[PDB]
This record gives sequence, structure tokens and C-alpha cells, in this order.
Amino acid sequence: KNNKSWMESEFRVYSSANNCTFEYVSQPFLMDLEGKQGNFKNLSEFVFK
Amino acid sequence: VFNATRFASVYAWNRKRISNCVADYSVLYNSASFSTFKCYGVSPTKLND
Ligand SMILES: *[C@@H]1O[C@H](CO)[C@@H](O)[C@H](O)[C@H]1NC(C)=O
Ligand SMILES: *[C@@H]1O[C@H](CO)[C@@H](O)[C@H](O)[C@H]1NC(C)=O
Ligand SMILES: *[C@@H]1O[C@H](CO)[C@@H](O)[C@H](O)[C@H]1NC(C)=O
Repeated sequence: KNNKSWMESEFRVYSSANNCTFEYVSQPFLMDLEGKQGNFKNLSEFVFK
Repeated sequence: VFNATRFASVYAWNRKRISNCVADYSVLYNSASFSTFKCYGVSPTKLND
């Protein structure tokens, strides 16, 4: 949007967060999508225990 | 907590929660700033370990 940048504006996840007994945020980074090859290119995997 | 600019009135005493961090008492029990420190179910000497 004129800046030649991508910027978050929508954050619709909760109307309230009453009692936060744990909180964390990482050190910041600049997220982007860059570099191309045309086939489906990335597998991502997560295990949660 | 100890160094806060303003403290609460006891009729409305603040009850703050602490977590995700390290409890270093060295600038605390060993420090001149208090005319009383009493512990009641630990030795203050043990608060690091
Ligand atoms: C460009 O970025 C600034 C902050 O860096 C922001 O205030 C402005 O709304 C942005 N403009 C557009 C068109 O996204
Ligand atoms: C959690 O929320 C309830 C309802 O608002 C409240 O009674 C209780 O004191 C809260 N506990 C903490 C630790 O914030
Ligand atoms: C409060 O913090 C100051 C530095 O901001 C320090 O010099 C002082 O010793 C601290 N006092 C207590 C009681 O922790």
C-alpha cells in the first residue's frame, strides 16, 4: 500500500483475555514471502505434546 | 515492587503475580533499604536456591 511494504492490520481472535497466567512474545522479525519456484515447494511439520 | 513510584492504600492493597523469571534476592535481603525483612516459612538465605 504505496510504501512498497506488507503490513498487518486485522487481528480478530478474541473479544477478551481475562486471566493471563502465562505470556511470551519473541524478539521481533520482519515477516515476508520472497523467492520463487513454481511447483509446491515447502513441507512444514509440527509435533505438539 | 519495592521501588514503585507510588504504592497502594492498604484498604485496596495491590496483589501482583510474578512468574517466567529469576528471583534474585541479593539486592534485597543483603540491602540497607529496609528496616524490616522477616521471612515466615523459608530462611531468607535460601531464597536463591
Ligand atoms: C505506511 O507505513 C506507515 C508507518 O510506517 C503507516 O502509518 C501508513 O499507514 C502506511 N501506508 C499504507 C498505505 O499502508
Ligand atoms: C480470574 O478471573 C475471575 C473472574 O474475573 C476472578 O474472580 C479471579 O480473581 C481472577 N484470578 C486472577 C488470578 O486474575
Ligand atoms: C531500586 O533500584 C535502584 C536503581 O533503579 C537501586 O539503586 C536500588 O538499590 C533499588 N532498591 C531496592 C530496595 O531494590
